[PDB]
Amino acid sequence: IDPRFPHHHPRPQSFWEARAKALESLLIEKGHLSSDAIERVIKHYEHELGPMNGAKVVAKAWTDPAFKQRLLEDSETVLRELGYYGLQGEHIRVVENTDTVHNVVVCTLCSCYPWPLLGLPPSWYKEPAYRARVVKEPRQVLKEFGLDLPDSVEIRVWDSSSEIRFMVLPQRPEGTEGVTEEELAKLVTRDSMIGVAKIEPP
Amino acid sequence: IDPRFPHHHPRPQSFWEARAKALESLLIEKGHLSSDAIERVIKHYEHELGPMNGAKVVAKAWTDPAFKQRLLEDSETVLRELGYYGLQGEHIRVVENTDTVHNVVVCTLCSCYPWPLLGLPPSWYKEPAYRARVVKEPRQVLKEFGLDLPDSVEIRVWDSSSEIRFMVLPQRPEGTEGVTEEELAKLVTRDSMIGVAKIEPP
Amino acid sequence: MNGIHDVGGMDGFGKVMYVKEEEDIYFTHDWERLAFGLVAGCMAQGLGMKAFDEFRIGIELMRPVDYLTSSYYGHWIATVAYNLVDTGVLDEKELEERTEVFLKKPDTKIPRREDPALVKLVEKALYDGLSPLREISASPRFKVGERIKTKNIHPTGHTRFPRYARVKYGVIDEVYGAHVFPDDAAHRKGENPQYLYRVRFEAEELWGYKQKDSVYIDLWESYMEPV
Amino acid sequence: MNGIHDVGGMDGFGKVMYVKEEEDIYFTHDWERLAFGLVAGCMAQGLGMKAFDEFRIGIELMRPVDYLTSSYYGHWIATVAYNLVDTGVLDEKELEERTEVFLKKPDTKIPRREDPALVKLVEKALYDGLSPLREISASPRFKVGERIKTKNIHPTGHTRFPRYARVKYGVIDEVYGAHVFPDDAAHRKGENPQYLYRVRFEAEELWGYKQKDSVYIDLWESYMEPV
Ligand SMILES: [Cl-]
Ligand SMILES: [Cl-]
Ligand SMILES: [Co+2]
Ligand SMILES: [Co+2]
Ligand SMILES: [Mg+2]
Ligand SMILES: [Mg+2]
Ligand SMILES: [Mg+2]
Ligand SMILES: [Mg+2]
Repeated sequence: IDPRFPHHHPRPQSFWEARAKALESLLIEKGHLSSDAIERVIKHYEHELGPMNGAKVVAKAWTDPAFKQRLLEDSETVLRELGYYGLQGEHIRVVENTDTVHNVVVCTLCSCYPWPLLGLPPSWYKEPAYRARVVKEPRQVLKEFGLDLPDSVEIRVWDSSSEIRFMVLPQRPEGTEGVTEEELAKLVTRDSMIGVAKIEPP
Repeated sequence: IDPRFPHHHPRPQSFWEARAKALESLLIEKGHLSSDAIERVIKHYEHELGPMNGAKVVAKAWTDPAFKQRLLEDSETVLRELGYYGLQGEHIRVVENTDTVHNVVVCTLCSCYPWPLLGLPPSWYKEPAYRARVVKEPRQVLKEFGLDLPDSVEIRVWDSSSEIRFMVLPQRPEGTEGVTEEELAKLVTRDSMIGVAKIEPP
Repeated sequence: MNGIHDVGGMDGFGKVMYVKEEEDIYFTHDWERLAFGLVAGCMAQGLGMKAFDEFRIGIELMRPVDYLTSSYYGHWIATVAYNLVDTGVLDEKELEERTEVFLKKPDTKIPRREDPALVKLVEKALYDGLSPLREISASPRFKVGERIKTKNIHPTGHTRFPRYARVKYGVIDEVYGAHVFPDDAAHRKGENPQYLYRVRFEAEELWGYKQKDSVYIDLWESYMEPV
Repeated sequence: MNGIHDVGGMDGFGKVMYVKEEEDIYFTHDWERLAFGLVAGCMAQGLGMKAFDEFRIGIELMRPVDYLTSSYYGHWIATVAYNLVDTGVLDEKELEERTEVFLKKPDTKIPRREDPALVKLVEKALYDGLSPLREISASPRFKVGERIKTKNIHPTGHTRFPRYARVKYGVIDEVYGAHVFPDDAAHRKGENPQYLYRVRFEAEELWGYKQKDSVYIDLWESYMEPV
């Protein structure tokens, strides 16, 4: 490495791995962490949480108009009543897609996403391309996802710059007469709750 | 490489080297370039040009007040008369340091620099740290170079956003009574012609 | 800070790498899982970070070349390291030496410890969270429907005021209440809660572009001025 | 383009690596010298680029991770490659295959050719240069001393309008004359010369900062509007 140009040389991924282990090592040796504390976190975010929680909320709003109205009038109270509350999900707002309004959620500054309701964010949600572009050219970005909105549909992009979080409530698709709440939940995609997809009719 | 994350993986320097050779190979095979054409460029920019050209201009302006006045009134005509003209030096302006005005030159968008007069830019001139910072916190940047200006000295930063180029004319230091023009040139540093240093008294 | 992390409105980052959700794996390496456990385990105990403000500024301080190459959970490792050393929880040299140990011998055994009380403590963070909502005695400066102009400010410390939203007219959409103020809290300067607002900006104002697009951004009171 | 290259006013890039001038080597690898010869040798013949506009946009199109890691002359290799393929001088697949040849066998011999006429042609570029000054029949919109406001525009193509200077009041310092217009010329859309101005901006307007600092920036007429 030429010392004029240290900034050209990234840490290799082996470094981040080594540093993670060193942190773990030191913290456990000093009594700040435990093996089971670390495991408990991993279990929670890799397995316990997920987008099925949001799916259940969407399916309930599609089935129960009174619940939908309450959800949109005071989503924080409603969501907490349902138990979908916790770290990075203390203040969750729901934004309703309509025929002429399409909502898309981002965290331009990082990756903020309501873990208690939706689980972990998509890979792409955290990366520069989506974050940079969606605020400026959301129609172009949505076309990459297969969603090509008419010019007459208004797009509202919600940038998660505070600890307030946002879930999209997508519209129920056509062709779902007779489908139960439980079966409707199975139709709700993660991507529809971020605004990068509509729900396909089954 | 995980195909979700191709953008995390930079080209190695071996790639740039290989690509340079492939370009050279193809261009020479197709008759677009020659060995001697490439050498002639290299000779010019590594050996023929350099900051001694600017040094001679500064020393002449320090010695000859009539020349200095002409240089500052119409530097393009003067510099061309002297032969300091060519690619990336078609329109060179000279900006005069004074007791209360200090000039510093940058190319925030890349590395633009008047090769026919000054030769190739410093390593650091082309890199992000200088380019990003000098327009916003020039006093902080100049302190890193050892130049700590009083708050009462005004700083003018010149961003080379067009093909117009800028040389700083630094002030002649004290303690140089009796020193010839030729000897004065030897005192003119490259860095003083960019504005990141004053001239030390000998 | 006007850093690499503040990407909104940038060009050149290319196509979004779409993947079907069922194929979008969370973790491909155990150290990434470990990063999650380190972050939540430390934050649950206020070690190096009391909430997300301190967390974020450690990420934003990364060398740009590292930010773009480390992968996501590398960001998390960087900020844990940064904050634990900054607060005096870990010593820099000890951390470097131990990192060298694991670089040269990756299979070095990790010490094991069970601490069921710590597990319960971590669970409480996970479920009770860290809401930044506070009350203050001052009244909001702005009201719903008011046209504001966002400031020309350039904090060299942490801020939640994205560059693309600076020096813009917008319209107050909601007054949330007073939230812990990131620009101070990230630097351990006090919660200093300030009213937080959601603000709508039109595409024509943001970009000079012509489509029916808008951006809703949450902005603290001090980011804005009346018109 | 609002790209990685447009760094003015950014934070986080760190300390300037000072080196004494006598120690500040120009080239450490022969491929870097070769990059210089490729750029000037092609531009002298209008191959892939007629001037610097086309040159710059090839650099600005680099992947950000490459821009920050390639080293300076890697930028030059990237833009030569880009522009020669874009104009049809080189075929993409042939260039990739040949690049593979040199990756697998770096010591592969380079074909030799002497062309003294080409040498003289290249010398003419070096000494005669490529001045972008033109004349147009229109008169300048702005005058020395006029207060202008720079536009809120976000070209997705090449521009010389740095982000840090957008939506700013400044004062016309000089009317240079009409220069080839980069935003069109970089894309091979015609010289379309426009009046070029030097414009002074004060630190308080640029940053809201309090020192006796200013920035002089050269801006084409279409970047600005009257007040
Ligand atoms: Cl929908
Ligand atoms: Cl001086
Ligand atoms: Co985030
Ligand atoms: Co440049
Ligand atoms: Mg309908
Ligand atoms: Mg928010
Ligand atoms: Mg004096
Ligand atoms: Mg210029």
